[PDB]
Amino acid sequence: TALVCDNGSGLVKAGFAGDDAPRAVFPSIVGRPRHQGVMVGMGQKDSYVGDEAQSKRGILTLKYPIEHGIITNWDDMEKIWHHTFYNELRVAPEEHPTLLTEAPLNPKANREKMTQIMFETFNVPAMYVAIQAVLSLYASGRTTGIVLDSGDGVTHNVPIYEGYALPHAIMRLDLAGRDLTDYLMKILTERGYSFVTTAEREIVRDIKEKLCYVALDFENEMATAASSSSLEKSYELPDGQVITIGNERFRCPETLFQPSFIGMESAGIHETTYNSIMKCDIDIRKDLYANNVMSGGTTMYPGIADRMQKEITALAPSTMKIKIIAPPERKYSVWIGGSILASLSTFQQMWITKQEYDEAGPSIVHRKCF
Amino acid sequence: TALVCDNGSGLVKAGFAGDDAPRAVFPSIVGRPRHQGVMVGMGQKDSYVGDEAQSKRGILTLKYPIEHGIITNWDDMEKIWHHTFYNELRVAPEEHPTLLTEAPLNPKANREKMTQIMFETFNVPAMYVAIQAVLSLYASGRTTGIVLDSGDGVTHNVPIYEGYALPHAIMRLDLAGRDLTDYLMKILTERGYSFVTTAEREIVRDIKEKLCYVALDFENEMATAASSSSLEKSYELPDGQVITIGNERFRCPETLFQPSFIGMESAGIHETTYNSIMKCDIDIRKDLYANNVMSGGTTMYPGIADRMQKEITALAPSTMKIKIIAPPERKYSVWIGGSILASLSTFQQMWITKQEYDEAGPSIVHRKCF
Amino acid sequence: TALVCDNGSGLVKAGFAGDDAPRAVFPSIVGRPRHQGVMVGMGQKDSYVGDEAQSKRGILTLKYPIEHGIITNWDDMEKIWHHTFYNELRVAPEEHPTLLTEAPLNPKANREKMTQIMFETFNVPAMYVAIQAVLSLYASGRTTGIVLDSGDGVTHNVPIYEGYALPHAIMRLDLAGRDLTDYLMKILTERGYSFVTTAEREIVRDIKEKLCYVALDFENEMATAASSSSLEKSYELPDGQVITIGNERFRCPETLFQPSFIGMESAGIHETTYNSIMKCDIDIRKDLYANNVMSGGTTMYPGIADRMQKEITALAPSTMKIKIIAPPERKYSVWIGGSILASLSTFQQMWITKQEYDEAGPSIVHRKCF
Amino acid sequence: PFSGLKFKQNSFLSTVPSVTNMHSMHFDARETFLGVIRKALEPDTSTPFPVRRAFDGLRAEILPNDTIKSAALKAQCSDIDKHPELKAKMETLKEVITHHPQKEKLAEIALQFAREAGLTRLKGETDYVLSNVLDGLIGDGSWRAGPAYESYLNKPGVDRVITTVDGLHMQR
Amino acid sequence: PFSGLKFKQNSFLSTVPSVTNMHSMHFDARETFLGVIRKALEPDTSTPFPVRRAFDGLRAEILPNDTIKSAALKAQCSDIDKHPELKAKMETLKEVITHHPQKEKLAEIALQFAREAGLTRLKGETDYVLSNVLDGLIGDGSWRAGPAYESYLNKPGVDRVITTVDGLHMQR
Ligand SMILES: Nc1ncnc2c1ncn2[C@@H]1O[C@H](COP(=O)(O)OP(=O)(O)O)[C@@H](O)[C@H]1O
Ligand SMILES: Nc1ncnc2c1ncn2[C@@H]1O[C@H](COP(=O)(O)OP(=O)(O)O)[C@@H](O)[C@H]1O
Ligand SMILES: Nc1ncnc2c1ncn2[C@@H]1O[C@H](COP(=O)(O)OP(=O)(O)O)[C@@H](O)[C@H]1O
Ligand SMILES: [Mg+2]
Ligand SMILES: [Mg+2]
Ligand SMILES: [Mg+2]
Repeated sequence: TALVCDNGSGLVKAGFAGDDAPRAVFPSIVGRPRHQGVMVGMGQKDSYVGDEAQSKRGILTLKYPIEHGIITNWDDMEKIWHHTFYNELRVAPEEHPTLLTEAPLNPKANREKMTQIMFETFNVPAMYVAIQAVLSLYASGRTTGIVLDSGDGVTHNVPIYEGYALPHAIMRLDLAGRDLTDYLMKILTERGYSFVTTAEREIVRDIKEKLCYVALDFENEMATAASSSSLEKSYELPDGQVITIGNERFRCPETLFQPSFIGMESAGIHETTYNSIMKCDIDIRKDLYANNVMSGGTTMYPGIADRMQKEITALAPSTMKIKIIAPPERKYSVWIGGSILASLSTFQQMWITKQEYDEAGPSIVHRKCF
Repeated sequence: TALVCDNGSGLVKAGFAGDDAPRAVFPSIVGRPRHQGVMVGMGQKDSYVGDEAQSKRGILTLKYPIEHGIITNWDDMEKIWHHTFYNELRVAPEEHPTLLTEAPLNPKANREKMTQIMFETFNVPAMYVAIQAVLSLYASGRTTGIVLDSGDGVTHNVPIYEGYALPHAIMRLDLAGRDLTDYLMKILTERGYSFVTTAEREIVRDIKEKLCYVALDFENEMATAASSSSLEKSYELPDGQVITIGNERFRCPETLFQPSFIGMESAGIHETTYNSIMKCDIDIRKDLYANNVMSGGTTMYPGIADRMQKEITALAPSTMKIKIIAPPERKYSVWIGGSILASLSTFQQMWITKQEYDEAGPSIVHRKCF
Repeated sequence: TALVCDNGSGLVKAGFAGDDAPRAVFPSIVGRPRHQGVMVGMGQKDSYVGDEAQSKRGILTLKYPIEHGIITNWDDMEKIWHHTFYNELRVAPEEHPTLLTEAPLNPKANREKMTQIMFETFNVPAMYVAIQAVLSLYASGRTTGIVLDSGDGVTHNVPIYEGYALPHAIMRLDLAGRDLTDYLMKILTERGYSFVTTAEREIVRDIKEKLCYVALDFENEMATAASSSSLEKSYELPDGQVITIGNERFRCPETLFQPSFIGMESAGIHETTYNSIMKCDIDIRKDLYANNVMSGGTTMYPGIADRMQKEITALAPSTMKIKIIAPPERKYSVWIGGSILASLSTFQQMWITKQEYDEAGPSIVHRKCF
Repeated sequence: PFSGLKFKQNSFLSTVPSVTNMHSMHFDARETFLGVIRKALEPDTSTPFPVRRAFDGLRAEILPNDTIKSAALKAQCSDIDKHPELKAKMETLKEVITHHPQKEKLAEIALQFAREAGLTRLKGETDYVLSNVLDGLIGDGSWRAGPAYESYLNKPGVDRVITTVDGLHMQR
Repeated sequence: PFSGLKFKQNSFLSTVPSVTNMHSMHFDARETFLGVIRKALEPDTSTPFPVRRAFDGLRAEILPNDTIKSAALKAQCSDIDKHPELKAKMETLKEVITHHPQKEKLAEIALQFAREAGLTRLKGETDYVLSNVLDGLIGDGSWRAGPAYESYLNKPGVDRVITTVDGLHMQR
């Protein structure tokens, strides 16, 4: 059976094709010790990966090998793939075809080097690099729709109709979960909670996931926070200290719809989706309006689907039927689609094989992969 | 003396009739501050026009009031025209009749509004709205020929024979420099370069104008770029970073001949020119073949004329003599023609006057102007 | 006339708008008597503020009401402000608008309580809270520049282009004086000198201001200190004992460029300034690479400007012209800017008045001040 | 009054300033917001020409581009009791606004302007033209009670938590 | 050999460990430093692919990220005379290092590794690979005897301190 590794800016989702869920979901991090040790027999490992890095983060400097969907540290990404194959899946990668995923409009070198590492360093019999939005539509089971994929690094729209992608209508926005984490760190300083430094980004990410939500009406929510104090919620740090967060619960995700508040000129995710649909042929827009598929962790905010429905409705003509599809498992939909795709009989001829690789080199990935 | 204002999508070319070149050539942009505050006395000016907006680019959001030869923001277009009259030409418009231009097959409200503003806002004594391809033919000295005009917003060709236009043979493609600019920043992401802001779009436009060229044979140029580094050119960004581009140099202009690059179904400019000629009477085609005249910035790519010569020669019968006329003053041919037209003694009776406007209103423009 | 800027962690700087320097500095200190009281005449007051708290440091427990830019003791702070008005400026605060300062990204309660004390317990007619880096740029005569302010509790970067701040590019490190001072007394221990809390911390601070300097090349300076005696210098304690200090006097401010000396994970002040740039628009960075404005007491180390010049010249494209602006009155630039700002006629509408305060309450400060 | 008047939807979204610029210490909230509403009230070209000319006169008079004209109208409306024509024009335009197909989005923009740029800081003393526009968008007039604000100090749930860096230079 | 080889500016800065960690009991200075150099020598994607593929292979052989290969190369370099190709390849790699656009920062990092982590503790007996890399960064080779460590025992200025350093002992 084939392996499906959805690398992701923030998480590795890895598993075997045909399964309904990935076996291993761990942070896409490599941590290096900051301090002096200092005992004999302690700290002979120079680095920690994944869950081990997260557990020991107190004395580690954490670094994401992938940023904005682009692998920026290939040495540390090789560690994460070795950890995925050998420690998490416990498979010999020489035996399994490996399906990888990446965002659209990535640098071409990103997928060439992915191919090279898989064939040369890990010696996989074959591999494939798929587009995450296409995998998400596979997971949904639709053949039509515009996927809004928002993970930790990248938010991208891919409109698909009858199985045909309209690549000129693909929108990419380098504003995703990690950007929201940084903004939450910034607005948490308005109260006394000055993380202000790289130690606790991982824990304010947890505050973000636990407490943040999307306000259906931003002005109403702001007035409610200013007046009532019923929106206040508390969070307990690992130290046991309790922080209270009020309107920051919905101001942090509001950045998705107002890329300002972080100095970005781009339109919000609602208007990007609408712009994507309006770049499509007039005759497919109605089916796109009714098949807005959301995937990725950054679409897991409470109320984001309802906010998207209201926002796209306000942009589209009134006779159109806007429908947001937000499966409960949309956090793994990209991996689910990869599992579906990799297990299809018709896909078995699409794999890039080792023979084709060493005959053509890494540039083979551009021919055989979208 | 009469003012000539070639109000293109990208640039304003304005000046006085009878001069050989426009006096004021500045971007057709209004920029507004998108950042905050924060010093007393340093923000009272909202909105910047033209060159000043381009210089303060880094703190502004830039917006073109004209898109695809159509004025979409009439408040900003008034600012552009007020800047042209009072700040760039330093004239009182009520003392000067004004000749301005537009692309053929524009919405008719576009002429009516620009007539309204000129008579009611600027109190111009008289005005006229000419077709840009006709003005280009004036500038070429000819009275026969098929002009291919391609600027920032739209590319159109107008076949003229012995001074007679064949309007049923006018062609329009909403594919011009701005579409090529957008495509280049799309394919620049392949090399890891991300340009997303309006300012960065301006710098990408600068890269296009300096480094892009039309390949005589696209496939051979792709093979050359793939096999060697001979076609790579470097470019220094305003912050000192240096980007290098290879086949993007000619893949961007290739969109003119292969509009499917940006998802358009339309035929290339070569095929559009041939289709325009074939829509003409069989008797005039021979003269049109020999008098293909280029105008506009988008025809300033190196090798564009040679490529057009080759492409049209492949479509026409072998016994025809295809000649592309590409004056070095291509970029201003439209303004030059309008300067010629407005100074001809036989044109002084074709002006729309304030009195005719009063009697008839804005619709006088449809009767008096082609 | 108006009273002008200060909220300094280490020093108060009070004076009148329009003057070229503060009329009274005195340290931001409140000392409480310890281990005394037997004699009837040896001090009746339970606390001493600023000057004469330094004099009595031997019998007092000195503590700063402001730590890392945030005022944490509102009882002692009101004493310092009361001392500032009545004992140093010899003025009645109820008849002078008062301009105060704040580091960016401070807790918002800090500003709200500052404006509350001014209006309620000092009954000022009007007030204002400015950002210290903005005032530094005012003092420098620039409308453009990235100002690296660093006092006794906070070092922060504010990039401003044309009076427009880019708030998303504000950087703040809680690493300034009072961490170099605390590191220095840790580092003096290995030489043989202890310097336990408070009064001896003030002593250590005094020796830092006199003997510390930034090595242009740290490794070479360390080698020189190891192989020579030329870098050794001596300092005389209040009780007459003389201490000799060698490499400790450039390792102490080396913490600014290598914060891991004190266990911090953040990047050095050179990298943080560079990171503040590169978050600004690419079209602004060249102007910011020049106009690198120094401010605050912690920028007064000899050779810090030249080391920042060197460090930022690295990390930057070689074509960029790095220029560090370090005026001799660095230490008072913030106050100088406040005096300039509070004197401008155009600023006289920007004051928050008692009228606005009692209509809106403390929160008015947020919608009136950057 | 105006039948067959249509607007291009979303035409005004490009005109909305960034929230950060709304905080500028010299941001002209009244002129910028009136500019947004003016752009939103631009008749669609599909509107019949006699209606377009008719309404364009109304919005050009009430929402002129020129600052001199806008300041002239601002003064004349300060004593609106002596300008029954302006009363009628403003009432006609308020009726157009309240029927605008995208009034809900316009209200959100008006609320953002008040929240962020201090558009309605004058509360009940907001000038006549601006008040009618805000009344057209906000029918009940609740905007006259200025935006509710957070008031961070003395909050029940805020205490001095010490983070990894705050602990390095703590004090007591 | 490698015409047009280009590197990403500052790519290696995140690879530099904390100075505190450099003092760790089981800190492996050599592998950590060669990792920094390996990251610094990662070719920029601007580099043409045929050049990129050629140098990528060179640094794979001489600066492998795999620990098993690094040790195997180290043992294989004990008899560097018996590997003419390896001697020449490190000569080619050494030439690339000395032409690195950020050689000054790499050497400054190399010196920090020496002073803090004892990278050059073996002085002249340093491994062939590590020594030739250090030579590339520091041409004169002074690093073999440059790590001048300060000494505190028996140096001038040492004396007892009391009173204003607490420890009051006026009974002596
Ligand atoms: N329940 C949740 N609510 C809000 N955000 C979430 C939630 N779960 C995950 N996220 C965010 O989604 C991101 C991870 O999403 P994921 O789809 O794994 O992205 P990637 O594919 O890049 O790993 C994280 O930055 C995290 O903060
Ligand atoms: N030397 C050049 N090479 C390629 N393209 C150019 C050159 N100069 C201008 N252009 C393109 O032409 C456009 C402007 O042409 P112009 O005739 O001024 O159009 P308009 O009349 O609409 O202003 C710009 O979008 C620019 O990208
Ligand atoms: N020449 C100097 N050398 C070293 N440190 C200095 C020097 N002058 C002032 N300082 C330090 O700078 C700090 C004062 O800077 P300042 O801008 O007043 O900070 P604040 O605004 O917090 O009072 C003090 O802690 C002082 O020790
Ligand atoms: Mg994902
Ligand atoms: Mg033109
Ligand atoms: Mg200060």
